Amino acid sequence: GTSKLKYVLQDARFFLIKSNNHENVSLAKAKGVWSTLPVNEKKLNLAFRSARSVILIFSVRESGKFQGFARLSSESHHGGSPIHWVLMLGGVFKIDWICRRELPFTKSAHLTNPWNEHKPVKIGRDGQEIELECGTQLCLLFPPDESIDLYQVIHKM
Repeated sequence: GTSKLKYVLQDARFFLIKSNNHENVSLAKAKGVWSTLPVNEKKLNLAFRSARSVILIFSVRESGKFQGFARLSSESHHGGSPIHWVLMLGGVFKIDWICRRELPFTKSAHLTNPWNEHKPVKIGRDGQEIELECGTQLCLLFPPDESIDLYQVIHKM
């Protein structure tokens, strides 16, 4: 079903995450964590206090796809175990994955982002915010990830 998904996405905020390599997105998927440059870190922290859900939509550059999307479960924090990213970085955000499946850019060509000059939503710097309705429709385009139970995610909202 898509109903619990739509519930999680209600009045969420959305941010485009651009990764230069698959290694980091695979690490994020396995450990449920993300880290970013401080300009994006501050923006994500602000949004985390501002909305019921803050959704990160990941795309590896030159891959022609999105690799999934996740919901912030924490503000950034420092001092934990060091993640061996393939690389100045900010704190670590804890994330809950909502969909770990891919979506090719060819399937999102009809979605434009008003907060990036209405360019196709695939286009944007790392950290680009995606407007509410564009971001919702983008997440609904991903194939269902039947391995995730959103009941757990809903309780954190």
